[PDB]
Amino acid sequence: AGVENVTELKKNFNRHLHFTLVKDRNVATPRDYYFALAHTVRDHLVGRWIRTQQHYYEKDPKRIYYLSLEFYMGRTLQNTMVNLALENACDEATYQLGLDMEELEEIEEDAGLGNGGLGRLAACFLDSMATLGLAAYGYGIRYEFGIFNQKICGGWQMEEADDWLRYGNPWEKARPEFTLPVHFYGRVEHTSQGAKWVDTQVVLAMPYDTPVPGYRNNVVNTMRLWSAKAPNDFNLKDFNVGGYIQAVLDRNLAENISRVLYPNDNFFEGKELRLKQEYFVVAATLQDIIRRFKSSKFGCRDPVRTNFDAFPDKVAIQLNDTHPSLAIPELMRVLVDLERLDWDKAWEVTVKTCAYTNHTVIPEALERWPVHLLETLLPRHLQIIYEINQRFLNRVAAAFPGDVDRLRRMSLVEEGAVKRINMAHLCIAGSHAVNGVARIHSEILKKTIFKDFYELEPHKFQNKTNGITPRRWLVLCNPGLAEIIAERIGEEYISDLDQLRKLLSYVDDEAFIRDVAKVKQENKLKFAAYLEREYKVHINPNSLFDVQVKRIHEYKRQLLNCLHVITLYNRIKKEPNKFVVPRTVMIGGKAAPGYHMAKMIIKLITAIGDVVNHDPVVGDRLRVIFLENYRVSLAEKVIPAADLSEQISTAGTEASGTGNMKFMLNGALTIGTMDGANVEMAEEAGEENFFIFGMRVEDVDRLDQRGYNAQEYYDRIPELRQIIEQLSSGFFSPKQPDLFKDIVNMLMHHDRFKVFADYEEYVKCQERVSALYKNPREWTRMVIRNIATSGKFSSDRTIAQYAREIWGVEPSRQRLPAPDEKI
Amino acid sequence: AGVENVTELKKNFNRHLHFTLVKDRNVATPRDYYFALAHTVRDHLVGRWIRTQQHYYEKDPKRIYYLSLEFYMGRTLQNTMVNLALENACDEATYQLGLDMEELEEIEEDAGLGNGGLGRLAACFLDSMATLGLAAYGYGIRYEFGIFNQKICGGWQMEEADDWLRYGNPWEKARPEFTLPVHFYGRVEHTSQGAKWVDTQVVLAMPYDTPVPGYRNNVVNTMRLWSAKAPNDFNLKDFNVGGYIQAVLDRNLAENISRVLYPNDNFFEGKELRLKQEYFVVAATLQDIIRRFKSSKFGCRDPVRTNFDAFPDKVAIQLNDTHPSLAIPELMRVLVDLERLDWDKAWEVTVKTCAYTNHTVIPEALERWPVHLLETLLPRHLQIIYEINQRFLNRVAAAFPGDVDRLRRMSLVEEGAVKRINMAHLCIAGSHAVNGVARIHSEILKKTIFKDFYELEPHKFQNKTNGITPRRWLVLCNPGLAEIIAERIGEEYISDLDQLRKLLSYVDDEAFIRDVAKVKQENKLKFAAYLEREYKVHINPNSLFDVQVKRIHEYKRQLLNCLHVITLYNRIKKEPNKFVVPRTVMIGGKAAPGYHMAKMIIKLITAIGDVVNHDPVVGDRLRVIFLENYRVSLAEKVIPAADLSEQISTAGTEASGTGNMKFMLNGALTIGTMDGANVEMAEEAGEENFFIFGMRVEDVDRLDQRGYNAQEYYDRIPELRQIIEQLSSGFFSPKQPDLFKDIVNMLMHHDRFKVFADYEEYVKCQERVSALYKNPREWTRMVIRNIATSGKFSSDRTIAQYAREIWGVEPSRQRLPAPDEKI
Ligand SMILES: *Cc1c(COP(=O)(O)O)cnc(C)c1O
Ligand SMILES: *Cc1c(COP(=O)(O)O)cnc(C)c1O
Repeated sequence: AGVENVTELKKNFNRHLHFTLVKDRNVATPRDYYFALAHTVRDHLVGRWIRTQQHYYEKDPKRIYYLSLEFYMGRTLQNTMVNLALENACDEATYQLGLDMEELEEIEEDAGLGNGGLGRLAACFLDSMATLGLAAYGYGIRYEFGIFNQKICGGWQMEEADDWLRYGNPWEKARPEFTLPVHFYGRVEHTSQGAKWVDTQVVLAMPYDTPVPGYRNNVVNTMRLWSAKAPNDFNLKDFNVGGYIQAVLDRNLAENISRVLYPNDNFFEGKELRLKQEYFVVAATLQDIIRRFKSSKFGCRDPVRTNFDAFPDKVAIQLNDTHPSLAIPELMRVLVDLERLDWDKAWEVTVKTCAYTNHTVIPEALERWPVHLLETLLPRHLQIIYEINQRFLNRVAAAFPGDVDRLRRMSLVEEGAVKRINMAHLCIAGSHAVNGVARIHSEILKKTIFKDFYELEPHKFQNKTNGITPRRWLVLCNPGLAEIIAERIGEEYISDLDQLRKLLSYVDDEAFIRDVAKVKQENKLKFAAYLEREYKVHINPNSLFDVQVKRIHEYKRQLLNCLHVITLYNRIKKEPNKFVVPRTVMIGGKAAPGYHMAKMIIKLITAIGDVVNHDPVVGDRLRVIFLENYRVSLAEKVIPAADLSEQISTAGTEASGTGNMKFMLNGALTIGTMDGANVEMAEEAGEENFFIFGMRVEDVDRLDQRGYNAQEYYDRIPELRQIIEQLSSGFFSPKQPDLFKDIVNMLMHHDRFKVFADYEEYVKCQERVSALYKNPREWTRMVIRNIATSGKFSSDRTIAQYAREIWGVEPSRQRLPAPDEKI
Repeated sequence: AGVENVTELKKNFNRHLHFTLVKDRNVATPRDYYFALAHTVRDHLVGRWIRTQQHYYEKDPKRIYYLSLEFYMGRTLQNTMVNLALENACDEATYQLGLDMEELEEIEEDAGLGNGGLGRLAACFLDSMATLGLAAYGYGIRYEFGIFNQKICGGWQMEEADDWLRYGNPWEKARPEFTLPVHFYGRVEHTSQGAKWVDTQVVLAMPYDTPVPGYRNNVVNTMRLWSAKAPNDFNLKDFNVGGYIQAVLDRNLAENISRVLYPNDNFFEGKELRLKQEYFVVAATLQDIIRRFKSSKFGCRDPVRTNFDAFPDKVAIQLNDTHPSLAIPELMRVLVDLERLDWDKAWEVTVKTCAYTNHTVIPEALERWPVHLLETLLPRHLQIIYEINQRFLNRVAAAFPGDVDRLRRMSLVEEGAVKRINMAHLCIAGSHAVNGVARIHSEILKKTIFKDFYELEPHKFQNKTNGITPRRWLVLCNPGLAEIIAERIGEEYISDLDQLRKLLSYVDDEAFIRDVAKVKQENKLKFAAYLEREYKVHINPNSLFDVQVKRIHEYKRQLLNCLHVITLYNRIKKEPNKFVVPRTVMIGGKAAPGYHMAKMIIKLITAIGDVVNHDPVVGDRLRVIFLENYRVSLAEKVIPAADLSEQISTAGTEASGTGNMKFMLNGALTIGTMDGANVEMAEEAGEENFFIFGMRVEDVDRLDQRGYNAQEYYDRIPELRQIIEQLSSGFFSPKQPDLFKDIVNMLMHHDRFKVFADYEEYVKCQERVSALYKNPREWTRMVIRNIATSGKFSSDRTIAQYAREIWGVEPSRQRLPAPDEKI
């Protein structure tokens, strides 16, 4: 609240219902009400957005361009209000108008533009870059369809189109006026001055901008996402008859480029359509960059010629994964072919400008494009690429004289009866810095897959542990919590998570301990109920909520959790009159369509729940639930409500993880392996304050050396063995005896993740979990140790690191002056 | 002007530049300026729009639904201001802000949703229906692409996509909340209660509303145009795998329905796509209608059951041409199949509700659908249709006992080795009224093509001469003129064109005569200049501007005009030192892609200009110009600037014409045949006050009886004969001797329009034109007689007639009370 402001907001809300929506109070739906509030908050954002940009114009700082094919933003309304601090007023304002804001918020559809970790990261970054006063821009694609809505039918995932712009998107701003052409196909003509790319087919890239407000600093940066539009004539040009009408219809072909996001996480699919997406983002983006460089305070900058030598002094391009790797030869192409810079000079520039982040070591996720694909779609780019390789291999050669295998190993070109380009090698070669996202990940990169690279240029490899935004991930989703903490230490911690440590002072503090546990129960009650309203639940609120939410994958080992769960059901069924800690096990996440195994997995979960939830001997005791359509908005409701976070990837598979960090801040204890960021988390909180288990990296490696035999486990562990037979015999699929005989085969003959090898220790560590939960006060003190020690995981420390060690910029906590415009 | 209002407008303009466009005065383009003004005017329109609708709700009048596949609206900004009377203020407001409004207006793209006459008519209607206080709604399709932009290249028409929504459309309002399903394909199952339409494929119809403000009466009606959207699941449903991604892409198929307008004028093309368009408009529309009937003050209307007997008392559906003819069986379908009404009862209803307007007698324009097309796409509709026929032919049978040919002649089903449905017969059978658009047209309908029908039910046939809106067509495009007239008789004539007659008093009135001729010259100067700016002109302002603007067609006889023009060039070239009235002959209009002849024609015009404009012996004297991309906005600039309107269709081909009427009001003298509305125009103004010529209907018929032989003309007229040889010999196509040997063939062996048969009289009447022009004062007095006598041609008289003799409603001149909302 605060009366004038409240007077204002009520006024504007009324103005947009009428004017903007063209609706009357006798006809508006909560949906209209939603949109009316959105447009009121949005106004509060314009002057600042305009000012920020104006500011960068004449202030001309180095700019950071964050290129990503994914921006997994979720809802924007709550988050803009938090950031603008309008939350209470909006609340009052809507109270008096009589509306239930929280009810309005649920009407907002998520902006589901990514698949999971990589895209959520990009979204946290932007908020961190904005909160830190950097002149940064996120560039992506405006997909008409984000990641699909996941439906569960008869136990199976059914995918339906995420029609996110149906009702409109109040936060973006079409910028048809800044549409630029993108070229595809054609042929090259090396002639006189040099090479020309001709008889190409053109697609227009049209930008849409979305504001990204920093935490109460009067800063609003931009997220520019391109939309594909077909040119107006070929699409009726050429000698080009064949139907006037059909030619008009044929525009689809072309606009198809930004139609939908490829729904694969940590999986590479060599489809032309994806490659066009990657080229399109990059080509349009680079023009914008160049445009901005040349027109800026250089706007004048008369005579070198037009200088690029200063390029790296004013621009940084960050490659989120190899997705946008084409930015490398695209920058060379332009500099060279269009700007007429000598290779040497341009390469230098490129290097100093580009930086690449690796997100995984899984071989199947790596991008290796068939050259036949490139040759065709981007002939000039393959030429450039061959060129880089040459020059690149001439450098190794010199360094490791005679080392003939190394040459073959580091080549960007994989000759092999399907000659491919390794996108990762192109990226290291063309960038001044390469970082892993977790120190362990970073260490393994340099010890293995990129060993050769490191040896050639140690100086290029860095580490930048990932983070999460305390705004969305604490303040927005768990206000009870932020509150109880604020009471104690106040608020400077929302933009300085580190101060959470002063929290160690209340571990032994009883009013504290009761608050912490109390907010935790409330969250729980709010989740249980939501469960019911929105579906059919009847979940046990005074049960340990054990949640595993992330994309479904073999490496994630939702299966091991599945094993845990049947064991539990099995012990119970064996000695049912015995008291055990009640638990509500929740698992959710999406599987890419066609990742047969991921689909099999979900079904298996549903299968267990079908059995477990209908056993009268089980009672209150065990509940298994598959959480349908997990995405940003769902994560905001379930995370704050959980007690135990399952982060159990086979050590060395999960590069960092971030769901990781979200649970730590909302007070859940973590059960996990020493993989990714869990290593650092445990590190910061103390190993006694985490439920660690299983093999470490060296362990895995030592087993692989031996050769892994699941038969041995099966053979040596009765419990495990019985689960098998039950999976195998139709225990969980009556109708269809052999339904899961597939997971069995895999578990038994080809489990690349050695599920069985960490089973015994996992079940054992889980008992320890249960033991601690029976002692409330003790479970809460530990949790306190987790919350207290989470500040290192804010995306603000992360961004501060990138800024300083790669971008060469300085974050500011400084507030843009910026109210507005009156006269 | 008017100071407070001006203060307001300036304020709001400023508000939207900032807030709505998110632009600053250091960055806005005239385009932004345009959009900022549009959004300010639009606000002035909402309360009235909301109020109007609210008013109809509780006032519950009979509603009129005008169904059309075309709504050729043009620009909306000027027209909303005229209607809201904000024109001066906006002018001031923009003055002081320093902008040149007129310059801003040119930025608005036309809403090119129709092809010519039929669609422009629908647009005039809405304005008339609104000005007359009727509770009327226009229903159509929101095409993403209207009629194509016409480019002329090397003398030929090149068509490019009319990408009208590129930059957005400020006047519409998406209504995603009122999307309804439309069904296609399926099969029928006759069972128990009756027939069911199953296993159909569904497309969603999403409405977009546009306000239609009446002339200063505080009334704003709605234009609702549907957009095709694909359902969210099949488009990923069924067992329906085959690519998750490809399934997503496949949504195009479906949204393809509203992608573009078919660019044929007075031409029927039996393409499935068009039929889907026709079904889609109708199905979505009917639901809205039914919805409105049942929910309205019947909202209560408890027990008959739900009564339809009152249906015709609350609804009128007007079929613009047979395009929407499916409304007939669609209404039966619902009433019958869904509402479970006995056929008899429903038929009765249908009849009393539907009315159909015929727009042409040309056989090639008539819709005759292959039943194989229907059987498939709309199986239940073909069943219904067969049913109507039966019952229908059982009525003739009874009436004309034994008359076996009549039966065959009136059948809705044309058996004939491609069995087709005659859309026109279905329409007469199912409607209580059928009207022609010109009394002559109306008389010929009943004398010929529908002779049988008339004989069966004389009472169904009417006449409703077309009209034009004096708002767009006088006030908006020729303010000088409206002014000079206003000075004399004031303004009640904008909504009572009839008062234009009091104008007879100044014929012999010299200050009048000078005004009239003066505004005419100004208009001329403004056109000539526009010519130059926008292109390359150098047109003779003190020349008789002879214009023929309409769609290119054989029946229109742009060729005869072409003949006129070469003759002139020929006489000149023969006795060049002889004085003649200088003339600038302008011809423009679009040809449907693939109407080879129409394309040939344009080229021929360009061809003549290539020759004529570069003959030094011609000089100032003759100028031939092809006006590229003629459409609503162009008509508004050229009509007011013309001196002679060419309305020269072979008598009996042009049903009415309306370009007809536009020229009469902007003071042009008319050269024409006694065809369509020219008959009535000449009638009202006096035959001595028109340049009439050629054969009348009876004449044509008498020649056809003889058998038409162009050789006879060629043989008997030297002038004509020489033109031939020149066309034939390469006179106008050096490079390509035989280019036009095609038009020649046609002219000579197969001219269905008997161009040659009206050549002599045409050239003769033209001399008379020239004679009068040499006497300014006399040309102006005549013109005065034309303007004075034009009131009958306002769309207001037209709409008043429809209202009273078909809709059974009463127009009102009564002003909605309606300012707004304060507190
Ligand atoms: C944070 C987040 C992720 C990443 O979770 P991990 O457990 O690191 O894989 C995936 N999806 C959503 C919706 C998220 O919020
Ligand atoms: C009025 C009008 C027409 C109809 O002109 P006719 O001469 O009756 O065929 C066609 N096109 C446009 C743009 C119009 O304004």
